[PDB]
Amino acid sequence: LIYGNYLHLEKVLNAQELQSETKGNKIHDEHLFIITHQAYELWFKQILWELDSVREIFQNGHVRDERNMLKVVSRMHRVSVILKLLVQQFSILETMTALDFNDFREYLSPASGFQSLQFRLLENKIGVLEENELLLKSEQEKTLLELVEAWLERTPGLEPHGFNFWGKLEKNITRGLEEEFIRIQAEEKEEQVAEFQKQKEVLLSLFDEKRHEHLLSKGERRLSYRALQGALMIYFYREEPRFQVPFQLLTSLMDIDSLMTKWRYNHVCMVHRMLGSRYKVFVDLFNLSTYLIPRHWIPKMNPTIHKFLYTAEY
Amino acid sequence: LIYGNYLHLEKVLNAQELQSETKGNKIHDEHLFIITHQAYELWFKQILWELDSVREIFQNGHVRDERNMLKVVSRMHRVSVILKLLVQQFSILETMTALDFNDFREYLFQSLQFRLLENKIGVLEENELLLKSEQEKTLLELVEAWLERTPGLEPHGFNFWGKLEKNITRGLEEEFIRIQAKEESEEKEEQVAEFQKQKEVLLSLFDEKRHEHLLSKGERRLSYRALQGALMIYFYREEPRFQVPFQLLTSLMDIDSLMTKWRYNHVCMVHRMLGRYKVFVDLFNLSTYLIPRHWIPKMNPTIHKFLYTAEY
Amino acid sequence: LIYGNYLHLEKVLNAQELQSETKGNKIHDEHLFIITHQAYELWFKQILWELDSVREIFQNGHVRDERNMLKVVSRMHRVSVILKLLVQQFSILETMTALDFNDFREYLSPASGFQSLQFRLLENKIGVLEENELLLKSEQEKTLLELVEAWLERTPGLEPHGFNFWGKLEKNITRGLEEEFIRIQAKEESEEKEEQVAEFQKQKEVLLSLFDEKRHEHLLSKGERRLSYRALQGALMIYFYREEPRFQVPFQLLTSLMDIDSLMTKWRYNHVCMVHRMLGSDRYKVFVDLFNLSTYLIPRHWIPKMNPTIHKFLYTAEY
Amino acid sequence: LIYGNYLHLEKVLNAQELQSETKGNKIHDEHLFIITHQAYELWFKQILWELDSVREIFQNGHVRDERNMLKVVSRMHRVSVILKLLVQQFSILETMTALDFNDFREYLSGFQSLQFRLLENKIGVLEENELLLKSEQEKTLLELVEAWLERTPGLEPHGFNFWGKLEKNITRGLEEEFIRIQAKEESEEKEEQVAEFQKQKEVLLSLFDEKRHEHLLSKGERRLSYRALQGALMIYFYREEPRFQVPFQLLTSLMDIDSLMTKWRYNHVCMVHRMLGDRYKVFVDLFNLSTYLIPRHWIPKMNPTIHKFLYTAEY
Ligand SMILES: CCOC(=O)c1c(OC)nc2n(c1=O)CCC[C@H]2N(C(=O)Nc1ccccc1C(C)C)[C@@H](C)c1ccccc1
Ligand SMILES: CCOC(=O)c1c(OC)nc2n(c1=O)CCC[C@H]2N(C(=O)Nc1ccccc1C(C)C)[C@@H](C)c1ccccc1
Ligand SMILES: CCOC(=O)c1c(OC)nc2n(c1=O)CCC[C@H]2N(C(=O)Nc1ccccc1C(C)C)[C@@H](C)c1ccccc1
Ligand SMILES: CCOC(=O)c1c(OC)nc2n(c1=O)CCC[C@H]2N(C(=O)Nc1ccccc1C(C)C)[C@@H](C)c1ccccc1
Ligand SMILES: C[C@](N)(Cc1c[nH]c2ccccc12)C(=O)O
Ligand SMILES: C[C@](N)(Cc1c[nH]c2ccccc12)C(=O)O
Ligand SMILES: C[C@](N)(Cc1c[nH]c2ccccc12)C(=O)O
Ligand SMILES: C[C@](N)(Cc1c[nH]c2ccccc12)C(=O)O
Repeated sequence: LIYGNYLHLEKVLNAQELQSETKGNKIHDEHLFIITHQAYELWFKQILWELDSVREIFQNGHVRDERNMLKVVSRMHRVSVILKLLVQQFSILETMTALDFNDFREYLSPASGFQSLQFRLLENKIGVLEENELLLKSEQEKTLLELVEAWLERTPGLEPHGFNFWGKLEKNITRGLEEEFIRIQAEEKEEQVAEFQKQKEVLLSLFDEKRHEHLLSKGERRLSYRALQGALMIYFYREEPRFQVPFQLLTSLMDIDSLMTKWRYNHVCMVHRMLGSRYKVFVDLFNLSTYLIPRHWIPKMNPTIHKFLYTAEY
Repeated sequence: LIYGNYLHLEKVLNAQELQSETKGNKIHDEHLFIITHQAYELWFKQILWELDSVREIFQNGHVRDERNMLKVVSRMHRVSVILKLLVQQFSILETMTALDFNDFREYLFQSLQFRLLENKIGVLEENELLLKSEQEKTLLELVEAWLERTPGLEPHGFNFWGKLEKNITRGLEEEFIRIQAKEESEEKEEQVAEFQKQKEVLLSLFDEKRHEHLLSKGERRLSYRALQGALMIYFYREEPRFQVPFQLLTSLMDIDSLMTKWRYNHVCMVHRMLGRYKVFVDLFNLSTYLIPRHWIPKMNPTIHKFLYTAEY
Repeated sequence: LIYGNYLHLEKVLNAQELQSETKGNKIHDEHLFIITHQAYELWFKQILWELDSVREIFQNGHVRDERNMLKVVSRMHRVSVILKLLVQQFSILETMTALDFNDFREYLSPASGFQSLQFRLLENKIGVLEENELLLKSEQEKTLLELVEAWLERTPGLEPHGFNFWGKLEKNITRGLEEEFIRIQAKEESEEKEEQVAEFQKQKEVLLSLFDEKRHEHLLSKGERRLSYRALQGALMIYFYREEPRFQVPFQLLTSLMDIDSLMTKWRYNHVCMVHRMLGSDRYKVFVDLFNLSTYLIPRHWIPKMNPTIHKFLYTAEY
Repeated sequence: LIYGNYLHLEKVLNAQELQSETKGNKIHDEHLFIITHQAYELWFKQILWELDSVREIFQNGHVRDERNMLKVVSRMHRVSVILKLLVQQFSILETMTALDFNDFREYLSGFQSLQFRLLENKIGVLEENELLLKSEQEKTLLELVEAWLERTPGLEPHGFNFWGKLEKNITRGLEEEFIRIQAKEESEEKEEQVAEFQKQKEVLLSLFDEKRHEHLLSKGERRLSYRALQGALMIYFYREEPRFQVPFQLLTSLMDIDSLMTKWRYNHVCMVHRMLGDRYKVFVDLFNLSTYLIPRHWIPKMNPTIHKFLYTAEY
């Protein structure tokens, strides 16, 4: 095979038509503007390729066979590696001064008229709240959030008739807080009762299903109450073999959120720089990470009974 | 204008034909392999765009009007910023394990744009483009000609090389006297060797015949007069006329460091999947010349107006 | 000299006292937390070293000798290189999970009680709106913004008796806009003509606002402007004539100043995210005027032309 | 607690004594030189902190309880993340021109980093001297990883017998290839594929020559033992099987650390030459096993009804 024919460089390297050169006088920096956007769109296509493949593994049921956890986590890690390079790619646009941009700015019609289809498809496919047919599919089809929520709802250890994680956790937090109240009641004392009455209210709020449902309606929550429990199960028992790679998956999901927001931040700054001057899908994963529960209150697991913690399924 | 029509996304986003999917069974990682190479080639086209424009400014004589120094230095800096991102772009190929590569390896070269870039900088139908890059004036040759016209070299005027030679000679004689006076010791017996080595190196700078010999052996690239112009820019870099030209010599060295770092990363990735060439060596060499700042010939503002007066 | 003695490694490498190990049981990740903060503080000390030296060059008058422009621009570039590494340094804290942080979180007393003195000194020295004595000096002494403002007020070409840049610019913008109004009113009464009069009446109001000194003074009181009206003109002079030899390196300095603002804000953004991640969840731009002047839609053909036979200042440097 | 007291900023921020300012006239860039080296040394201390903790987990036997695999892999990943930042930290020294360095070069006389040497020794690269003697004598990360690879499940000849099954499959697969090639008509493609086969066969069959591996280990060309080599290759081919997913990430981390240490060494040599005018790869065996052209259909198949070790963890 010929290198250029394999990469279809006759299409890729023949798609740089300068609008300044077309509509009048050529402006040198417009070529940088065109290539940078083409480079972003090539990487958006790759991020969609990796995202749809991971979505397929969940949707078609392959994620149930736990041999595919390495491939899901690996591909989610690749998405964040690509996103890290896209955040670094802003440094190239920084080399184009605002004064030079205003030279070719006239040939770019209204700026509030350009919108990336692939970026919108990517946001929709993750779960952010002819070309229109593709957009209608991205909004209708199962998002990476919905597919991760369904999988979190099936987390081992949640079943009330088995391990009953939420029941044990609630009882342990209640019994642990009673010991704390006793220890405190036995200026420093008057201040520690306020620090306790605040920690108690926060910890017990986790067991209020009606408050979670209210927050889901207000847009402050995305995951269902059962998916929230499955994620918290993976968090506290992350060292247990069955939850080690699933813990890396929850981490990757949060990383992709941090990087998409960091990219969005960089983008807004570049837009405000050239034209003159919430989005976290996995907020629940960030929120569960910020729960002050002592490791000694986490329900202890018996290896003689709870074989699920160290036995994998296909 | 429509965004996708402006970027010609109908060509760009419809050029990913997987050879595994075509010749049999689709291998997922092959899409990453295709996009990464297409991304490199888009940036190679940009580096050639910036390089040819800078080359044009020198070749057509616009570089003589010093208003274009900001544009040359700015564009050379941009090339290094793109090269920095291309070195980082190797991390994406690293996400493809060697074992996954062997799955699509059965269905699988030389980059024309990379070769055109190397040729255009001065590294020692598609073939017509290659023949032009080898024949046309390189960025090194164009920079050499411009360095040959550096103000202050003229023997009838500032005579930089004459003043510098006398100052280095008189300064080294003081050093020999200062060392031979020190008491016979281990420090004195060692500093005579450190002096006889520094003297041989410093005085070699004024041997034009040795420079010409080294140019033939490939050890030097710039002419003896271009070498003097570059060293003039180095020592008088704080003088207004040489501030932006100093940044240009720095950018040229940066591009060499980054091309070599890219080449290093490339070789490692090739050896990972399938189991010197510094154009501006003279700019690196002149940066490593141990000359005390008090030996640099001083310049009088009443006589040497060239140091603070620009030309168009 | 001995390597460790030169770097004072007996002080540097003997300053890692884990509070978890001290007050109870050792938590491994607390060492990463301590070293990362010590690394940030070493770079903050370096940024203050470079910043104070640049501030000294302006304040002591050395910036008047234009041989020091390469050294000012070089050091401002270094500050942004250090800041870029500090933004990348957040990736190391990302390696510490929130769950691991909660293990040593108890030994760190109230978080709303820790404050970096050096970060505050750095913000004050740039111009962001015994240890307290150092802070009092940073707030009282001349900021990098005030020192850059004074230098911008002396930009060649502003003098009304000489080049008179603001006068020429105002006349050219006024005469150019009148031709635009005539060109638009000549076009046949259509949807394109009725829409271009709105695009013109908006561009005219924006362009002519640049010559309203009373509006600039009003915006300076509201905090929307930082530079004086004359410093604003000096910066715009450097912008339009940036290719002229005398303004090439000063243009790079205005660019560095804006870069430092973008990077300080990008660092602040990264910091807030890391704080919200571990403890549960244009104002700070000193050089806003430099960003604003970059966004002024003036056609290059309206920029007052310069005669080399008369305007020798554009290509002749001063000491 | 006070922020500066917690970080001991009275030691950290009061350790910058410029030798140019001390021995005569202050050279501004010397402060950058001192802080950059102090920043490297702070990160070297952190890399040693993470490395010793991982080494302890192996040496004291905690690595046998597989609940600690997340903590080993996580910490090895952290070392690479710090090393990535140290490679980026060279860009700061690049802001100091060679000409500016020669201004303070006279006050610097030869120096050697003890922590860098301790780090190289602790990974397994082939009063302060007491610390160096301990790093050379104590078990390296390579030796501790080798011992753990020697106990990889599936190697046991009485059980799964990975090496036996693999050898038979490679032998039978190569015979099919020889037959398939010799059948092809005498052509330029046929005359070239016999050379490509005789080279691939010699390479693949060399993997089962224990005497050649022992000889290469003595010549320094190999680091891991023959059994550790088999355990690593077992983790490679069965990386998708639950028990080998996290151990595969560990072998990847170990190779990453080698790639990054080499990239750091490259950057260092360039910066040294700029201011003053497979050998070091500890895990060469992990890189070598990654470059073994074996078709996935020749990998011995595993039965879940019999081979419960692939999906059952141990404590
Ligand atoms: C949040 C997803 O962003 C979009 O869908 C989007 C968009 O799509 C191509 N184009 C733009 N905006 C957008 O919100 C804001 C006005 C500016 C415009 N541009 C961008 O930002 N390009 C841009 C810049 C940096 C990084 C990435 C992009 C694109 C790919 C989003 C270019 C097209 C432009 C700049 C200046 C004048 C005229 C056009
Ligand atoms: C010094 C200029 O390099 C070349 O001209 C060149 C080249 O051009 C496209 N392609 C290759 N080599 C080369 O020397 C060496 C063998 C490997 C091959 N590949 C590369 O390296 N791609 C590559 C990798 C990383 C970064 C950049 C490239 C290309 C763009 C040079 C891809 C095509 C490949 C990989 C594996 C199997 C088959 C093909
Ligand atoms: C805008 C300037 O920032 C400060 O002056 C400042 C500060 O100074 C040391 N320390 C903190 N905050 C601050 O606003 C917010 C609460 C958290 C706290 N921490 C930080 O952010 N460290 C931090 C993190 C990343 C990067 C840099 C820093 C410091 C050097 C600012 C550490 C001390 C911490 C974390 C968690 C619990 C307890 C303490
Ligand atoms: C392979 C492990 O390297 C060393 O142990 C080592 C060393 O230790 C501190 N110092 C040096 N060399 C070394 O081989 C080579 C000569 C140069 C010297 N320097 C360095 O490289 N610093 C350096 C530079 C960049 C990154 C890291 C370092 C140190 C921390 C290794 C500084 C001390 C220096 C520069 C110029 C003149 C005098 C001294
Ligand atoms: C067999 C299973 N993979 C079980 C499962 C569901 N959610 C999980 C989270 C972590 C670990 C396992 C699970 C499945 O039902 O998909
Ligand atoms: C007028 C001029 N630009 C002079 C020139 C040549 N080489 C230089 C190096 C540095 C500074 C100036 C020059 C020219 O002849 O091109
Ligand atoms: C001699 C001078 N450096 C002139 C000056 C002031 N501001 C400037 C801006 C750009 C260029 C020059 C200046 C001085 O008075 O400081
Ligand atoms: C119980 C065990 N961790 C078994 C073991 C050894 N090496 C391994 C490699 C991959 C997976 C498991 C192992 C041990 O003996 O340490």
